[PDB]
Amino acid sequence: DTKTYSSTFSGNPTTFNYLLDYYADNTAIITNLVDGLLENDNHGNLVPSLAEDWSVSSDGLTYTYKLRKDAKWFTADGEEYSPVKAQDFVTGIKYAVDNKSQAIDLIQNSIKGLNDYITGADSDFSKVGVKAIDDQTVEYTLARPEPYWNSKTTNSILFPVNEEFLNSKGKDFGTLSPDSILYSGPYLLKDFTSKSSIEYVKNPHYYDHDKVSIEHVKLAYFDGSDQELTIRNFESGAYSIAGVYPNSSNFAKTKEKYKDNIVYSLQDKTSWYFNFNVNRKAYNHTSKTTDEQKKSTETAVLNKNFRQAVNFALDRTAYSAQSNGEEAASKTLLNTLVPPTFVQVGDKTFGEVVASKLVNYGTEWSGINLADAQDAYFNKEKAQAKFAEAKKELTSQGVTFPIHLDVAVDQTSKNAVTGMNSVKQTLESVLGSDNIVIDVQQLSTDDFNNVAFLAPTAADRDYDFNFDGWVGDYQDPSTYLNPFNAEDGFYLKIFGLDAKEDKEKITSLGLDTYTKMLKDADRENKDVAKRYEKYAEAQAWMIDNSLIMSAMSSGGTASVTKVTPFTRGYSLVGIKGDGNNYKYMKLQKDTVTTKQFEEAKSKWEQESKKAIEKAQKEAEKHVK
Amino acid sequence: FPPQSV
Ligand SMILES: [Zn+2]
Ligand SMILES: [Zn+2]
Ligand SMILES: [Zn+2]
Ligand SMILES: [Zn+2]
Ligand SMILES: [Zn+2]
Ligand SMILES: [Zn+2]
Ligand SMILES: [Zn+2]
Ligand SMILES: [Zn+2]
Ligand SMILES: [Zn+2]
Ligand SMILES: [Zn+2]
Ligand SMILES: [Zn+2]
Ligand SMILES: [Zn+2]
Repeated sequence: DTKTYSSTFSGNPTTFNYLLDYYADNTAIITNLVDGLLENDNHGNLVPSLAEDWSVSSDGLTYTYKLRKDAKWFTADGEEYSPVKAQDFVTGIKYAVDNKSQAIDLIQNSIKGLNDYITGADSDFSKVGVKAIDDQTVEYTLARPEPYWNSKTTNSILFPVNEEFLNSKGKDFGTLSPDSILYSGPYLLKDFTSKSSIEYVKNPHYYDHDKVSIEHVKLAYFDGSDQELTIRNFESGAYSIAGVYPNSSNFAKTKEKYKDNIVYSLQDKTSWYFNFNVNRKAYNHTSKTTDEQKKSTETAVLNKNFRQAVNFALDRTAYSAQSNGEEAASKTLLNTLVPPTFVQVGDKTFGEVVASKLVNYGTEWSGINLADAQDAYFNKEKAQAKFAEAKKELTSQGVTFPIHLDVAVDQTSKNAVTGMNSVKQTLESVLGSDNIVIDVQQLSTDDFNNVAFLAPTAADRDYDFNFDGWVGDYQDPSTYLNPFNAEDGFYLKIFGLDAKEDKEKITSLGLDTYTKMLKDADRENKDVAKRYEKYAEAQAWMIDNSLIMSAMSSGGTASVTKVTPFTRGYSLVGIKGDGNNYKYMKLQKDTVTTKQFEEAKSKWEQESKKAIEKAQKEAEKHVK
Repeated sequence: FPPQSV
């Protein structure tokens, strides 16, 4: 019926500890079970959640939230545990900070006194700027004004937690058991079974239950190997939605039956990219047979000309053409970590300012165009010219050619294997097989996670070259650039680098320069455009030095669905505005037509801009 | 934050 959403999930959640872990595989579940202060409407605005009202002081340093009194904690079986109280938000911050939360960078230098508490300069948590004024009133005091602070509250590190429940659970809080957490969101977790099934049930006593349409959400684990019978399960009526893959063995019959139902998503908040390992130590998944090969590859990835040569030879259209259509491949393309229209800088977009900083860095960037839905980088002649310069400097260091680059892939996901094999075919043909060889290491899902995506330390990452992403956490360009800073960036590990042990290689690469540019940008809090311009300079550094090679965004791909379009929560940042938030999602009996979808998108476009204007003006009513 | 399905 319209009350049951049935689909698939492909991630491997590892923990429901929403205060210590902020990997999306986990928070995509948590967002339906735990509410924060605010959430997102279907237009992208921030709207009340647990907080029914809020205020900010004139100096922008004090944010006060009023908790609605019918906000309650429930156990997994649905029984009420306790009303949510403002002290639960103080407990959340202290627990997340005392246990070195993965997401600690979002609050460490923003909440007043928190950095002094973290470093041990002052161990009195009463001096930290989070307080419970009474049971319904929580107050955050900041180190500096942050217009994006309210957007930060849609991340789970800023979610509340009951202190009595946390202390009695102790070590057993936030495991993979539904009984390891308390529930304050629209749904209860009926069942989780790893690599099998997820089931939600609507919470009848949730304060906003009258807005929750879908009563049951059933997700079955999907490897990504049989891209087919998801469409057959959609035909059966077993599934509410099914992706359609043009490179499947039956797309011909699938297209002619669903010709009027195939719809394409929008580009959303995930920024995808390729990156090098510049400090590889683990060598358990490699086609290299000798030290000379390993020494050669290690020196090559540290050469700027080599990285630019690979960057200019990587055809992003071909990589996207393997999963999506050969025509539809260009829809997903993205050339920056910060979306080019994420912010405006005077009369310029962010991407336009980045390109203006980029052209001043070298003639290899003249004419650069970082717009969406097109490949800014691919250029065979500049790739070959860069590699010729790289080849002459690497031979002086005793580097043998061809260079072997390892890239690890999930063997079971056919999209990833064929995509990485297209990068192999492109890079080997543009640069020459006598100059570079791409060795695609097909690993099991567990194995790939053990040595790449979920590798415990930076020295455990077993590759020379990888494909990863990042989701915006708050409304500021720093959210896409801070993760790669060499002081405390959470994603510094993907380069194989550790902030303490690898400081001379960090300086050798110029990552100290990049970190200082971000620190220089972060000090700008009165002139917001100047702040954006200085983050644009840092984005230009990352593009030019080619440790990161931006590729595409999520979304922009094809599917057939029974989900009524543009009803779910929507956001550019946070965990409360993506396709995993079922609260506002609505289902229909008939399959969505391309006519219905494109008309809804047009009106959603109009109504969102009108709604965003009104919410920006209404927000001034809260400055009291 | 780190992405899904990667
Ligand atoms: Zn009841
Ligand atoms: Zn009701
Ligand atoms: Zn039911
Ligand atoms: Zn050896
Ligand atoms: Zn340069
Ligand atoms: Zn030269
Ligand atoms: Zn040598
Ligand atoms: Zn920092
Ligand atoms: Zn200015
Ligand atoms: Zn300027
Ligand atoms: Zn509306
Ligand atoms: Zn208001």
